[PDB]
Amino acid sequence: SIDRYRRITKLGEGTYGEVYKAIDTVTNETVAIKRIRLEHAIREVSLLKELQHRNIIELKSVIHHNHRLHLIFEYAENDLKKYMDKNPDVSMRVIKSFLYQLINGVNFCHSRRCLHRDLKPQNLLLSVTPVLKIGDFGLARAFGTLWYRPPEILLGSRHYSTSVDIWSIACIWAEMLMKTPLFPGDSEIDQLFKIFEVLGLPDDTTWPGVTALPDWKQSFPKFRGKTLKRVLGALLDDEGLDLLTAMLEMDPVKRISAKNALEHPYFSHNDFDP
Repeated sequence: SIDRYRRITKLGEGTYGEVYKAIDTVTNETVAIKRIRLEHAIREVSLLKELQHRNIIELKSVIHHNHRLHLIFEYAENDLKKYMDKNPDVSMRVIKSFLYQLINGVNFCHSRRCLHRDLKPQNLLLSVTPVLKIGDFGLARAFGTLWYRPPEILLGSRHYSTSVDIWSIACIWAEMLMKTPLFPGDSEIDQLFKIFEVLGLPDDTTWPGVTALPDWKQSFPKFRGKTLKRVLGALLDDEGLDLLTAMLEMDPVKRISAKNALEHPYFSHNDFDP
C-alpha cells in the first residue's frame, strides 16, 4: 500500500532499521513506519496482526515492496523512558498502572504463544493516565542493554520461554521504582554478577540444570544475595515485593507467569488504572 502514507518523517534508527511517523490518509491518523533491514518472514510478521489488545502496539500492515519491508504500527508519541525522565514525581498509582498494563499486554501475547524477548522501557510506548502499549512483540524471533536480559540467556541457554519476558518486566518495574536500572551490567558476565549480587548465586537445587548451562562458571563468586528486600523493599509494599520476587526467580521454570502475576493479590486492591 505504502503510497497511502504521507508526511513520512524520519524519527531515527530503531532495532531493525529506520523508524518514521506518517499520516495514514485513509484514517487521517498518525502511524509509525518501521523499515526492517533484512538479509542472511512476511507470513510470520503478518501473524502479529492478530495481536490486538489495548496494551499492545497494533501491527496494522506489512508492506513488502521493491525488495524492502515496512511494518506499519499504531503510533504512540511517548515512551516509558521519556515519561520517567519528564516525571520524576510520578505517583505510585501510575507506576502500578503501568506495571499492570505491561503484564496484561504480555499475558495477552503469551496466551497467543508470542514472546517479546527484548522488553525494555524504550519499547513501552505511552498513548493519550497514559495507556501503556508494548511495541515490537514477535520481531526478535521473526527477524533474529543486557539490563533486562534474564540469567538463563546470559548463561547461554538458547531456549526462550515466556519467562524471559517476565524477568524483563520485573527489571522494568524495579527501574520505575528506583529510577535507575536494577541490574546495570556492562557485559554478559558483569550482568550476571549484578544479578547474583542481589539474588545469590544459583545452584542445582535453586535452579536445576543451571551448572550445565553453556556459560556457567564453576568459579563464579559465591554471592549470597543482598536480597530484593534490601535493594528496593523501601519502595514497595509487602505484596508488591512478593510479586517482584516471583518474577525474579532465576530459574525460568519457577518464574511467575504473566497470568498468575495479574492474579496476584497485589492487583486486587483497585488502587491502579487497568
